Formats: sequence, C-alpha cells, structure tokens
Amino acid sequence: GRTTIAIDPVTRIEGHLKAEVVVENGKVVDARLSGGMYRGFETILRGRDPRDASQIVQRICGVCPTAHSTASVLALDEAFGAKVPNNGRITRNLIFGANYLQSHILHFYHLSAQDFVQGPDTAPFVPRFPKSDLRLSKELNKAGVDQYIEALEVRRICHEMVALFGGRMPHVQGQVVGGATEIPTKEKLVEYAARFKKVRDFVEQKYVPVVYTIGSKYKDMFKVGQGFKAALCVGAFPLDNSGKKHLFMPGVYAKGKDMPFDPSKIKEYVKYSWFAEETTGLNYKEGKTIPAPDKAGAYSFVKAPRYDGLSLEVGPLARMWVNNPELSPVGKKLLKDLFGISAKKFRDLGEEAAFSLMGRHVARAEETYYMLGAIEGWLKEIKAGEDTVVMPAVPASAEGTGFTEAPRGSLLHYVKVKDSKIDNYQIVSASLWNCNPRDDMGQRGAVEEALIGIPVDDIQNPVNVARLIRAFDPXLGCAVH
Amino acid sequence: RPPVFWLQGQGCTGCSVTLLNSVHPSIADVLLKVISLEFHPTVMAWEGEHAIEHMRKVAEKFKGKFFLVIEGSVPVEADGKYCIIGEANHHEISMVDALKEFGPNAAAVLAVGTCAAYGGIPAAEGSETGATAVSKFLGDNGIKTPVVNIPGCPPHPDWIVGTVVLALDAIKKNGLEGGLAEVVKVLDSDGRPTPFFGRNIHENCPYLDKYDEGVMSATFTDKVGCRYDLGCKGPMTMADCFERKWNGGVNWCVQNAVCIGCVEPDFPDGKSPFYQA
Ligand code: SF4
Ligand code: SF4
Ligand code: SF4
Ligand code: FCO
Ligand SMILES: [Cl-]
Ligand SMILES: [Fe+2]
Ligand code: NI
Repeated sequence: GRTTIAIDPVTRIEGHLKAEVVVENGKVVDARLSGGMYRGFETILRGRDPRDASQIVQRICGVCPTAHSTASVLALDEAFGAKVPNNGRITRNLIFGANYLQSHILHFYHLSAQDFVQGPDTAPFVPRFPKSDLRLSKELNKAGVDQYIEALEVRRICHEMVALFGGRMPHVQGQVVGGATEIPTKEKLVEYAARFKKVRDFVEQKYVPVVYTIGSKYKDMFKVGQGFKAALCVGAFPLDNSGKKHLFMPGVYAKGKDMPFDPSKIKEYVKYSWFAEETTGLNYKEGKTIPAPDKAGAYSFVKAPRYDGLSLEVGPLARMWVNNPELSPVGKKLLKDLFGISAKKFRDLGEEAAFSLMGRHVARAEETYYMLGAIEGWLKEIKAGEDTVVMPAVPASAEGTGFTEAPRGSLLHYVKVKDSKIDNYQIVSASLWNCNPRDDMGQRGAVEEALIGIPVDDIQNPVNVARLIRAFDPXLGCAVH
Repeated sequence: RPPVFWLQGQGCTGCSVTLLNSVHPSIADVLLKVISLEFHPTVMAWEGEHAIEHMRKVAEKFKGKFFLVIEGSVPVEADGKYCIIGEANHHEISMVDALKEFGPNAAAVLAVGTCAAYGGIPAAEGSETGATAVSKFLGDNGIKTPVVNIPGCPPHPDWIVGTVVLALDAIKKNGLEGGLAEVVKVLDSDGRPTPFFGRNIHENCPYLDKYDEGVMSATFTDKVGCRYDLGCKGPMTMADCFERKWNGGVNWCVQNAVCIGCVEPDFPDGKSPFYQA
C-alpha cells in the first residue's frame, strides 16, 4: 500500500533540501527532511578578529544576510561592551526592516506563487507537473503573473532601500559592532522614503489582497499542515536603548499556552544529523560543530534544536501568533467578504487555520503590512546628522549573544573571545528551527511534523508535499551554515 | 536559443539575488529571447528528479551548446557528500558528480561569485570540506571546457550581465568557437573580464587625495577622510565599484564603510582582518 516519494532538489526555496515522505491512503504518514549541503561557518570563524564576524556570517545566506549581520553585531556589542547610539539603533532598524519587505515579497511571488499560479510557456516556468492543481480563474491567474512581474521591481527597490544606509545588498557593509557606519542625511532619508512609499503601495494594493484572494480559492489548505502547533519568538527590532521594548516581543506558545522565552532551555541534538555523536545535546554556549558525513542513521546536515524538549516552529506565523497584533485593514475586510470571518487580531483566525499551509502565507503577508508601520515610525524617529556609531576596542576575553528575528524566524549568534580572537562561534538559525531532522528521542522537526496528514491523492503529481514546505519559506543555507 | 543550467554548489544564493537586482536594459531580453533558463533550483517551476531529468534531456539535445552557471564552491572531501544537489531514481548526485557529468558537454562555464571562481569563504581557513574553485576542479578532473570567472561576493549584477553581453557580441561576430577565443583575450590572469576588473579601486578612489595627504578617518561615520586606517582594502582590489556603485547607484562600500576586497582570489583570508590595515 505505502509509497515512498523522494524529492531532491526541493525547488523554489533557498538552498539544498531533500524531502522524503511516505504516503498511505492519499495522505502523508511519515516524513524526513535532509539538508544536503554544509559549509561549516562555525569552524571557519575560529581564530579571526571578532569584528570580521559581521562580514563573514552574512555569507551564510544572500537572501537574509542582514539578519545574520544583525545577530552578529548584537553579539559583538555585548562582548565588546559597546553602547550603540540611539540614532544608530534606528538606522540598523531601517537597514534590516527594508529586507523584511524584500524577503517576504521574494518569498510569496518568486518562490511560492507558482504553487498556485500557472506561468507562461517558457523556461523556467515550464515544464512542471501535468496535474499541478492550479485553480485560479483566467483573471486571477493573470493578476498573479502581472504581480510576479511587478514584484521583481519592488523587491529590487527594497534592496535600494537597504543599500542607502547599508552600503550594498546582498551583504551590507553598514552594520558593525557599535552601531551603523553611515549617518543618515536629510537627502538620503528623502530617497529612502520615496522608495518606501512605492513598496507600501504594492504591499497594500497588490500583495496582501492577493494572498487572501488566492487563499479563498484554496480553503482546503487551511485545514492541513498544523504540525505541533508550537511556536517560538526570541524578539527583534529594539524600540529603545535599554533592551526592553521590541517590535516583536519574545515568547513561546505550545499546547495552547503562552510562556516566556528562556534561551538556557535550547539544546541541539545530532543523532540524526551528520555530526560527531559526542556533540549531541549541547546548548549553544557550549556548542560544537564536528562534521560526520558518514555517520550511520543520520540524514541531514541540519542539527535538531529543541526548546525545553519541544520541537517548535518559527517565522511570521510564530511571531504574529505570539505577539497577536491587530490585522491589516485589507485583511479584516477580505476575511469578512471572502471567508465570512469577523476578525480583529491575528489569533482571531483560530489556532487551526493560523497553523496551516495557507495560514503561514497569510501570516507572512500580514507581517509585511505590520513592518510598514514600524518603518514609517522609524522614518519619523530617525534624526538626520546624529552619530550612529561608537568605536570600541577589541576585548582580549569576552562573550556575547545576539538575539533577533530573521524574516524566516528566530536567529541567535553566540561568540566567545579569547586572546582577542574568536574561540567559539555558534549559530542557531530560523530554518534550523523549522527544517531540522528528528532529535535523539525520535521527535520530528517542525516541518517534518507539519507534513503529516498532507493530502497526496495523486502519487504521480504529489504537489502538496513541496507546497507545505514552501509555506515555511525554508532557507537551507541558514539551516546548516 | 541556447539553454542555461544554473547549478548551486556551496553557495549562499547571493549571486542569484544580486542578478535579480539588475537594471540592465538587456536583462529581460537575455532571459526571454537569447537564452533559456532551463534549470535553476531557486526559481524554476518543477522539482526533484523531474527537474534533474529535464536538465538532462535538454543537455543531451544541446550537447556542446548549453552554458553552465555555477554559484558556490565544489567540495571534494568525503566523496563529495558535503554537497548533494539532487537525486535521480534513488541515485544521489553530488556537486562533484554534476560537474563531472555536465562540465564536459557545456559550451562554456561561468563561475559566478568568489566562491565558484576562487573558493571564497567555504575554502577559507578553518574549513573542512575541500571547497574547490570551478576551474581548479575541472582541470583536476581533465575537463578542458572554457571557464570565465565573474567574482565578487556577491558580484555586481552589471558584471554578470555585462560578461554575457561581451560573449554575445563576440559569438555573433566570430561564431561559438571563435567567439569564446575572443573572450579569452580580454581576461586577466585570474580569469576575470578586464572591462569590469581591469582597474584598481584605490587608484580611482574619490578619497585618494585624502590618502595622499595622510588624512584618515578614525570613525566610520567620518566621511571626509580616507578609510585606510579603518581597514579599507581598495589598494589591493580590482573592480569598478567606484564608478557604477551599487544597487541603482545609491551607495558603495567605500562611501558607506570600507572595501573588503571581495573580488580578489585571496578573499577572505588575504583581506582579513577587515577592520585594520
Ligand atoms: S560569492 Fe559570496 S554572494 Fe556568491 S555564493 Fe559565494 S558567499 Fe554567496
Ligand atoms: S584606502 Fe580606500 S578610502 Fe583610502 S583612497 Fe584607497 S580606496 Fe579610497
Ligand atoms: S567596493 Fe570592494 S568590497 Fe565592495 S563590492 Fe567593490 S570590490 Fe567588493
Ligand atoms: N530569514 C532568514 Fe535566514 C533563515 N532561515 C536566517 O537566519
Ligand atoms: Cl534579513
Ligand atoms: Fe549551528
Ligand atoms: Ni537565509
């Protein structure tokens, strides 16, 4: 009865992923995710001037490098005892916030949209599965195509926004220990705001409405992909200089309950990962990275992070669920008009629909709208001309941890400094939380679990396997590093 | 209309992303009328063994005529297992095996980005994967297919598109074989096209007068002085960023902070520490 389907490479994600599922009676009944490429940034970093980390770590991933930059400089700030000036904190938020817009827009249109929208008869939009379950009307499919094309311009403008104070993108030069390297001028602030206005218009008028509208043709996709229904947020985008208030506040949600985040409860397991057996179960402060590509039973270069034993997911759904902000005006209206749902705040979607294949796309669109308001605020808060950096000395001995939220989910970097050089550097990244293999006790990773129950009514056209995976916006470069 | 297969090895996808940032007037035309992007894991419609098999069927039809773009380095340690790029009917395909298969049959290979070109970060001190540059890997395995390096971490999109344009003109004027021979003429000793990598950053820097005067910035946010003391590697770097700048001309590394020498064969180790001379 059972059929095993292997998909390598899973495409329209970042990086190298193999998915293997077992299908029985038209549904996925088991799953394994394999991250098949390793670079080993945690060992490459050793012995370097710690200030180099904020450049080296960005090369983990050219889609989300500002996230790694941010985590790294936050770790360095702590280890160096550097107090980032108020204006530099805001400048960092403007650099990084612009890439949230870029990344979510890239994800929905250029990675995910072909899951629902039929492209024209030209590579790379053909060939594809003969029965791809593409349900949109002539008009709606055309809207998807036109918006994919427009989004190419919009995501590029987002990178212009990042580069204004960031230097260039991918791989910014503009964030360093102690703040930001370039004070915003009045002139460049006008340039940033002009671009921001165009991005806002696209997000409000095209992107958010299209996700709900496509979602309304795929209501069945809100009923699958729940997985553990457990979420993590470690906080991001500091709104003051005392490390208190953040745009996204930290918290954990599991078994229907909200609880504080305590990073000491993070452990990384490796039984099913290609790393030396003796390195299993380490918290990141004690982390070790010893590759073992021939180890029997292992199936991924992604370690298996667990929070107090729990397998959690991260990303826009996780943050929006944990923080529970008010929904966008257009979202509220489409929920009413298309879904018959009266909703005010994000959790009004209900746990079941929020933690679903389509729910995660909706969360990402809502979060993009939410970020618009934050950037609007920072553009009013920033003061042209005010210094954005301090120049701290390299300490001989120190440690630091930087916590932030990458567009795909929770990210932390830990650095230990000895003899003025990097002694250890450990990275616990977003897609690591989502796309990891089983832990030592046999508990599946978040996406592995969310695959359970996914419908596969046609083994010759098993499109929902990768649709589920793409809803999580996986980045296997980040997950493995 | 020749096919292009874009293979990712130990890459970060930043070389793909930088290309997505192109405002080159020829970009859309290159993708829609001149070549056909038949395989690219980040953006293509199909997936899995079907995508692999599609690439294979096209490659066979266009033997000797398709182009490879490689993003990221090629790891040779542990029998290639540090980079698996696909699976065909239960058979894993490492980056090593993919280049051994497709490399011999390509018209030419573009090694895009410092990883593919020179090894880059995955090959840096502390690495354990045998991360290898494309030209070196191919040569080590007796594969003589022409390789052009377009480095940078990431490259500017103009360097990638502009190299394609150079090839296009050359191949139109002299045919495939003759054209590639003409492109070889304008490559420096590191396999880089001289139109983009033929000039030194420092020699053309707007802050050179300050360098000469010995006026050095002591904080990044001081934009008046030379960035040399802050670690600028412009003196040892061959790229035209001073001119075209970055992301629609809105900034570049030297104005914003420092140059880290990202296009150079010794990046990153030979350009590190980044924040002192
Ligand atoms: S050259 Fe740099 S940007 Fe390109 S794949 Fe390598 S690390 Fe990424
Ligand atoms: S050291 Fe850097 S900032 Fe100074 S003149 Fe040379 S390239 Fe310009
Ligand atoms: S200025 Fe230097 S670091 Fe920046 S892109 Fe050019 S060569 Fe690379
Ligand atoms: N966003 C992003 Fe990249 C991932 N996953 C990080 O961190
Ligand atoms: Cl990011
Ligand atoms: Fe890690
Ligand atoms: Ni990433």
